[PDB]
Amino acid sequence: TIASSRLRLLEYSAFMEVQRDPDTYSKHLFVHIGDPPLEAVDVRQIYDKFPEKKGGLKELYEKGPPNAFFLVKFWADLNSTIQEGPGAFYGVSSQYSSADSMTISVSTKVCSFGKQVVEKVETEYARLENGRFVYRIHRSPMCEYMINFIHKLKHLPEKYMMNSVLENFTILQVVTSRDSQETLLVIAFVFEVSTSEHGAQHHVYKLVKD
Ligand SMILES: CCCCCCCCCCCCCC(=O)NO
Ligand SMILES: [Cl-]
Ligand SMILES: [Cl-]
Repeated sequence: TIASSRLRLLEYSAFMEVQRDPDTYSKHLFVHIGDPPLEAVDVRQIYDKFPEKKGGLKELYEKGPPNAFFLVKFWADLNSTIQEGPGAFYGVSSQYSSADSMTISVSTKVCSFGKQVVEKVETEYARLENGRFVYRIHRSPMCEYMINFIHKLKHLPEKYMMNSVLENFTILQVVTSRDSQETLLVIAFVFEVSTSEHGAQHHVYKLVKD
């Protein structure tokens, strides 16, 4: 599980969905997240995979707190398991929870060669649920940048070529209290392609400075 002192990620899910007919929908998951301790990774080995001026990962980690910084490696499933109808939905669903009511800002920077090409910013409002606070982003539609990228990768003949492109592709998710701008949760994403028919896999690491 991925949790700072202040906020916990419960679910993250990137997917495409197709309407075979008005009453029938196929949904394919690219990546999914749904309590062990975590192996550590030096944060200084990923500075080069994210923007590094002001608002950069180095200055974020230095601002603290350190209990907030994770790395997820995703084995993304890019199999055509659902028949490719044109005009399909490409979406991202995620849930967070906290003990305290707060208004959170969720920054999702898509990076190529350690440079921002897309930032998505969504403000989410606490909902009281079973004595805790929950934040739902439900079927947040993907940008054209990401849907094209997913098209480019699937039209490659060999998985090793996909993994070659993916080496230079990273996403940084930063969750802040809208008001205080206090860092609640930071998750660096790195990607390879899935080969096993077990499907999409993921590994979680703690980011440390040493
Ligand atoms: C890399 C191929 C598998 C797709 C993984 C995508 C995971 C997260 C979806 C992209 C987040 C950016 C949100 C967006 O599309 N626009 O802001
Ligand atoms: Cl997102
Ligand atoms: Cl309730």
